[PDB]
Amino acid sequence: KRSGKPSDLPDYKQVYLPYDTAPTKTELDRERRKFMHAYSGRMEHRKMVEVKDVPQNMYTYGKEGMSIPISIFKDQADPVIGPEWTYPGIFENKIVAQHWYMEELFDREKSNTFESPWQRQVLDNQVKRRLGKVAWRMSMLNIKTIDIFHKERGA
Amino acid sequence: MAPELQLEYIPIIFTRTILGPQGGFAGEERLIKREVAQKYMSEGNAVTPSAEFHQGVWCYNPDSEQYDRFVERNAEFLDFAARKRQWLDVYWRVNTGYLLFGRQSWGQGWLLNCPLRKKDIAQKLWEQYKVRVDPRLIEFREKDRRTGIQDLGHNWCWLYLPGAEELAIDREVYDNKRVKVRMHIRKMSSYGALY
Amino acid sequence: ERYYALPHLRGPSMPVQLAQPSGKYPSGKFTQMMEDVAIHPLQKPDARYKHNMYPA
Amino acid sequence: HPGLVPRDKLKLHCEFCRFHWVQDTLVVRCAAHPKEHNQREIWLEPTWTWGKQQ
Amino acid sequence: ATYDPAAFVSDDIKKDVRRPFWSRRRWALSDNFMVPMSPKPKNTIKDE
Amino acid sequence: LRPSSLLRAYHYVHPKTGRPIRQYRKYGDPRFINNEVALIKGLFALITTDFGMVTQSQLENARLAILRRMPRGSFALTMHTDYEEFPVVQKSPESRMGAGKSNIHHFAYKFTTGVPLFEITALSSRRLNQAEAEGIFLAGRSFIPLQTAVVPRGRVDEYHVF
Amino acid sequence: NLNKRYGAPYVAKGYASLDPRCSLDAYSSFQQTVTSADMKKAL
Amino acid sequence: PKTVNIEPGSNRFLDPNVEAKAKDIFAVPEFPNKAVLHNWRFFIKAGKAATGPPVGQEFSKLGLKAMDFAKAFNDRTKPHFKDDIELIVRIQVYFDKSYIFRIEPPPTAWFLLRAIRKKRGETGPVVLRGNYCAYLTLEMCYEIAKMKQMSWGKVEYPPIEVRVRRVVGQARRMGIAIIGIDTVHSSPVKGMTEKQYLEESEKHRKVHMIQYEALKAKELESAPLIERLHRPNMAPLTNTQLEEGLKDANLLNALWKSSHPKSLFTQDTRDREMARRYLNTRGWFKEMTPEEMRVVFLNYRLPKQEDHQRQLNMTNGQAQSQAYWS
Ligand SMILES: [Zn+2]
Repeated sequence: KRSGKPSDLPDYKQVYLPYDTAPTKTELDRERRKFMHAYSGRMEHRKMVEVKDVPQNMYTYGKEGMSIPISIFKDQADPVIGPEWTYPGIFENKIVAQHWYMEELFDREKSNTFESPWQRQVLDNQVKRRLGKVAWRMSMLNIKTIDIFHKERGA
Repeated sequence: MAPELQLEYIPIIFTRTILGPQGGFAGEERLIKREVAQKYMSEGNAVTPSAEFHQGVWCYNPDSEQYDRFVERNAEFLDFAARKRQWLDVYWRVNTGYLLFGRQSWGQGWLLNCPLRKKDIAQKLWEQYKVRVDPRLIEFREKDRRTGIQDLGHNWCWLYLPGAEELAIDREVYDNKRVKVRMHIRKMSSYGALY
Repeated sequence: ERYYALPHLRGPSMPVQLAQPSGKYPSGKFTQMMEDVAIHPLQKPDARYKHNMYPA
Repeated sequence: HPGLVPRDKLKLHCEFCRFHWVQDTLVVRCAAHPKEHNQREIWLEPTWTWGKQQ
Repeated sequence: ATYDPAAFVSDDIKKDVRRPFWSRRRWALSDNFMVPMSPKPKNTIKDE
Repeated sequence: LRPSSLLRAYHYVHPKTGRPIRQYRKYGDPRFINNEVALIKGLFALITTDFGMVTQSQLENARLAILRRMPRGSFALTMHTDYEEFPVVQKSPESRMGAGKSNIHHFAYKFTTGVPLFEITALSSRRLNQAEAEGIFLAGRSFIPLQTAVVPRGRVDEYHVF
Repeated sequence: NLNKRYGAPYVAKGYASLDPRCSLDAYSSFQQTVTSADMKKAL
Repeated sequence: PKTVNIEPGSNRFLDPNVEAKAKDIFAVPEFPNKAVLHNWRFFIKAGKAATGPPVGQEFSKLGLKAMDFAKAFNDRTKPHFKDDIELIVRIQVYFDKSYIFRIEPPPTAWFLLRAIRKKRGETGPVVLRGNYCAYLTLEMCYEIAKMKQMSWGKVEYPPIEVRVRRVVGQARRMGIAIIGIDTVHSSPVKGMTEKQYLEESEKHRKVHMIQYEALKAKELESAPLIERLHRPNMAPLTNTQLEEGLKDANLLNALWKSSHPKSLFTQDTRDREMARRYLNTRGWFKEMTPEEMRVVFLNYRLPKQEDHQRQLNMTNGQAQSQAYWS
């Protein structure tokens, strides 16, 4: 949809650097050279793919002291980013937040070997959805008969 | 040896684990047909029993997909490749076989007038295929649990081969615990029909 | 004459770690309560809009 | 009303499409789309006899 | 080392249950999509 | 003689003459019950639980109908064709106007029990349900002249499909 | 429509009432022992 | 150079300045217990709300001169706002035609395209588009998540670390590959070795837990009295007990009493053992003395701090002390 999209896109205004030792040019494109790829899909169906619009320097990118242009209010500029351990659960989310195939999660539960104590919570919220996709799948059939893939598909 | 007289079947030590009846499994010695076996010794699934292979042989695991798994055939494995063969010989014998009948059928419903008993399948197993089993294992279908088989043409019914878990026997047979014995009821007049 | 006959049992008759998957799509009787399911009347589940909104 | 050749083919297309025992024949009757979505199981006519329709 | 035919071999005369039309949802799940048995014409099994 | 020097098992070709072999009517009779199950590798396949003789035109009309009810980018239908073909109205007085040329040309398969026909095979991590599957095949099954039931991935457990 | 006229001990009968279990118990007695006193009682 | 605040995760909510006027406009004029007729939702700019088809029409379908609301909107939205901040208005029309509307922060999809500088159509899920779009890092989502609170009366809860997994997932669903995950290496730093980077996370990532739990427990102690009640876990019951325990509820009763953390009212030996004599006839749990049940038949949803506070025998000594006073 067109509405609900930003028209003016402010640019990353670096507030203060996160380091005293300049990351010399030589290594910049030596580590960014590693980021132009990012995995996708988490199982045997692991798919290392490409990322368009790669930023140029990631020592400075987001780790600290850069601004993000979600400028909303009148007196609130592009907020600065505090260091990592200043945000709650970040290196804990790194374990939890990701595309989780249930194939990859139920072997972790039936072996009770969770990398994280919240993957027990990203599991329920994932099954509690798929049950809802059924309790809605059926509270509709109490109206009519809805038949999957019975209408034409494609062009 | 001659081009005319060739061994109708030859001895074979399987390296891989073939599903088919002529197939074997890891390391057992089997006399399988010549034409089949000859496209195994080229294929690598089998090797003629040289004195060396009679102790060990490098069988195959689908895990790494190469001939790494050493399966040594001591007297203990030779008590394992016997019960595991003797088992899946009953399997591949009833599954390959198609046991026939001759029965009387008057009336219209193409209904065998004296329908079949689980006695009368173990009887045509031992008669034709010499497969000696317990007729307590033969489970009939749902259509013929009530009245016996009862109808001409092709019927099948399940034979339960129980003791297959310590033989480590799966994926080399179609169903570890069952087999479809396949009847057929070729109606005949009082001349050739019984009962 | 050859007679083929089963070997003697050394382990459990019905395979457990060797069982082939059931073969019919395992949509259990409880994910789509199609039939054969019996529940106590006190413990009726999932009426979040009908009669679990006012649970007892 | 298209005789849905077996009984089992009957499907309730609309919210108002329900089942009815129209004289021993399970049929689907809808107030809306009155004959458009109507279905009637295949069975003997409501008043048959033993020599005419067996 | 005992196999009891009776555990796994079940010969039960099961009642072929009607597709319940009296309830709407269980009529739709029960709709085993093999009602297209209409291709059962005893057609020519060895010719065309 | 009879089958040898096959044309890759579609039909057998006379050894001393490139003509088709012109078999007997009840050759390759489907009236067995096939013992060997099919190890389908698609996500779902359409096996034939009964037996019959099915044309290629009846099998191609079914594909054109299955290919409508199927999500395009995700699943790619897979139709098997390695099976053997068989002739039709072949004999000479048994043809119309001595045109044995235009009657035999049709090629129909003699399918036994439990041969797989199609495959809703996967090209992604996208998944299917039996309800999502039978819904696809319910279009084509109405053309394939014999009885067929869809089976999920892997070895058909013919205890249940029957 | 059998099992209505005849019992369940019809069609569901493994008429092999010979040796589904006894053969096992035969190999059981084989295991334990027989000795002097086991003959002395027979004495 | 200058780290603004060195604390193991104290930057959780906004600045009290911006969080002062955060809820001055994002407030819910309380539901009048009327019967809503329409729950409309719009995108509207900072204060550029018109009487046109976007707003004035749906009122005019009902005969309301929406030339007024737009002013009552701009009576609250024209100041305070950076230019061109498309807000969401939740207009709610009651059976008396009197509306009540909550203004809300922009949709997080609007936030996400800003924080990455991409216009409409540039972003997409990889399975439709084939490429991860603009990068991000978890450090950024934590600030999109601070202007996105479900309850703009209670900005605190759900917590931040639990609603960032929300904005992260919405991002990934748009192709926004963030760096901390999705990639082989995290954000490279000129500070220290990857090990000297991972050894400084293994402490931080766990210091947060005693921070995160305490905030999860302090919220528990304020939850409705029914939310702290006992709900035994069902992971132990195997699916034949779990089904044979649904036909007769008696088992799910005797279970509850059997495995119930010790309280002043459940220190009845006969009561707790009356159950223990019911299960044994049912062949249920028989080798598990009461203790190893409570540690497995506990409400798993309890924060680990209070997961213990109720655990026998931690609640055995003071058990008979706390009672309904009078
Ligand atoms: Zn309708």
